[PDB]
Amino acid sequence: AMAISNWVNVISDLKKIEDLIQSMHIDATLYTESDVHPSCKVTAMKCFLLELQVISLESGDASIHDTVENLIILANNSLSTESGCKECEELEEKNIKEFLQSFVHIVQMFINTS
Amino acid sequence: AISITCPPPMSVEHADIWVKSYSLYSRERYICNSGFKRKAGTSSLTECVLNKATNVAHWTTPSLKCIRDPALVHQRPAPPS
Repeated sequence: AMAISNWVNVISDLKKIEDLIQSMHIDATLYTESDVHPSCKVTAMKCFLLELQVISLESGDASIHDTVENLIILANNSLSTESGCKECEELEEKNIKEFLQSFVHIVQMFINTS
Repeated sequence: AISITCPPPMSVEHADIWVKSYSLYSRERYICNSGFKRKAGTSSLTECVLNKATNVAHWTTPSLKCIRDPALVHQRPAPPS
């Protein structure tokens, strides 16, 4: 075993969730920060994690839920601050494609390992 | 095994809903009222489902909480009550 940021495994779960939702018809719009400021990346990560739970609840699918659960545990293992940041509900609502693309963008900021 | 349909949805505080279909398995969505926003992490989806013991159907209770728009909590300050 060698040491690799947990966030690498988060991207692998996002890829998996994206693949799994492709069959289904999940049509929630979700709060999306597509341009995270480094000074607010914890606040932004927290929003992504919250909204990810909506994808799971609305899917009603065991595998999506397991994969969301695995992601959130990894991410919380990687967290635990910041000021002047937007609340989640101030963010644009975007479709699931755009949401997940932006999720990948920010997970990538945290591999640095920022 | 009849033409099972759901009754009107229950009210959600600070939300309204316009049902396109009352048929079994129909998926509908509450929408937060003007100046309110879906709380992050909560879902506005409600589904018509079957009490498969009694053959009546009901709308699932959404996890939706509509909260005051943070844009306005900050930029349009106001009393409570």
